Amino acid sequence: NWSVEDIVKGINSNNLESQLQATQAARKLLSREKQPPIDNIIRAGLIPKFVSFLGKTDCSPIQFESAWALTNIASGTSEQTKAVVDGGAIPAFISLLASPHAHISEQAVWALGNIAGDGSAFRDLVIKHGAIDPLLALLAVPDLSTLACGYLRNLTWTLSNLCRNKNPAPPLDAVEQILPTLVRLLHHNDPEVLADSCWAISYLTDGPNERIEMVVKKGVVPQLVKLLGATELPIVTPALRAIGNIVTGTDEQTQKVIDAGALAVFPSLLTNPKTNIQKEATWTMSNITAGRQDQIQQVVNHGLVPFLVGVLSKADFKTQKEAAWAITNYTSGGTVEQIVYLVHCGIIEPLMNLLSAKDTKIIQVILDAISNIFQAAEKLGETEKLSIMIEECGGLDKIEALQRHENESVYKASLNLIEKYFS
Amino acid sequence: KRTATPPKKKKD
Repeated sequence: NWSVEDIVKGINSNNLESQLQATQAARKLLSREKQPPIDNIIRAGLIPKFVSFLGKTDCSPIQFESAWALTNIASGTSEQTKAVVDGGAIPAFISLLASPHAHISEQAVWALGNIAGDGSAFRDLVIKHGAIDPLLALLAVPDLSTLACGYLRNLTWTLSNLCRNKNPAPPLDAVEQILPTLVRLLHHNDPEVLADSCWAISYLTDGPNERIEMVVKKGVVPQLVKLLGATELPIVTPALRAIGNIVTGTDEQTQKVIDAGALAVFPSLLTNPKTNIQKEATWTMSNITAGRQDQIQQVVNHGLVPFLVGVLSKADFKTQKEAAWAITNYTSGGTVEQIVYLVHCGIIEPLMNLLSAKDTKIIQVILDAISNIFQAAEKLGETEKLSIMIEECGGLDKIEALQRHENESVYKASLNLIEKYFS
Repeated sequence: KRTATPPKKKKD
C-alpha cells in the first residue's frame, strides 16, 4: 500500500528493478475498489513514465504493470482518459498488441477498448493509429476455442466499443473491416462474447438505412433471432434492440426480420417480466405495424393482436404509450377488415380507458385511432354501432371532457368526433 | 416509423 511519493521516488530512480517495483505498487494502488487515486497519480506526472515503460521490450514485467496501470487510469472520467491519450499511449499499446506474451497483449486490448469507449473522437483516433489490423490479427485462428476465454471476451468488448457511439458514427471502412470477425464472434458459444457481439450489432444498426443494410447484407438476422430466443437476458436485450433498429428502416429489412421468424418470439417478449423487454418489443411491434398491409397481416396471423390488446389493458405507462402508437399505425395503414378484426379483439375499452390520462400526445394518438376506426365503420355503415360501443364503455364522457382540454388539437378532435358521430 | 455494456471497465 505505497504512497504516491514513494511510487514517484521509485519510478524516478535509475534502477530498472526499482522502477518495476514502483510501477507494480502504482498498479496495485490504482486497482483498489474504494476511490482509487487516479487524479493524484495524474498530478504526480506518472503517465509519461508508464508510457515509456510500455516500450521496454527487454523487461516484460514492467510493460505489463505500466499497461495495467494505464488501463485502470483510462477507465475513469473523460478527463483521465484524455490524460492517458495525451501521454502518447495509443501507439505504444498498438505496438504491444503483437507482444509474444499473451497477458501484455490482452492488457493492451483492454486499454485500447477503454480509450475507444470514451467517445467518438477517441474511437476514431484509435482507428487512425491502426489498431484494427493487429486486433483482428489476434483473432485470425482456425477455431476461436483455442484462444483463452478472457482474451476473447476482452477482444470482443474492445471491438464492440470500436463499433459504438454516434455523431459521428464509426467510419464505414472500419465497419466493413470489422464485420466479418464480428459475425464469426456472433456464432461463438460463450455468453459474454455473444452479448458483446449483439451490442456491437445493435450500435451498428442504430442510424440510417444504409448502415442497417451493411449489417443485414452479412446475413446475421437469423442468428440475431436465435439469440432473441436465448435464456440469458444479457443476450436477449441487445438482440432485441438490434432487431428493432433493423425494423426501423425499409420494409424489405423489416421483412427479412419477419422471414427470420422473429414474430414467433414476441408472444413471450410482449409478456416478458422485464419492463424494458416489453417496452422494446411493443416499440418494435409499433414499427412493424407501420409497414405494409402484408406485414400487418403477418402480425395478425401470428396472433399478436390480442397481446397488443393485453399490453394496452395492463402494462407500464410507457409500454402502453408504445401500444397506442402501434394501434394508431395499424389503423392508419390497415385494411377495413384488419381494423374490424382489431375492434373485435377488444381494443375500444382499453383505448378509451387510456384517454383519462394526462399525456397530451397519447390522447391525440388515441383520438386519431378512433377517427380511423370511425372512418372504417363509415365504410361499412356501422358508425352507429361503434358509437353505441364507445358510449357503453364510458368513452363519450371522456371525449366530451376532452372538448375542454387546453390543447387545441385535442379540442378539435374531441368536438369533431362528438358532432360527427355522436350527434 | 419512429426511433448497455459499460463503455469503460477497470481491472481488479
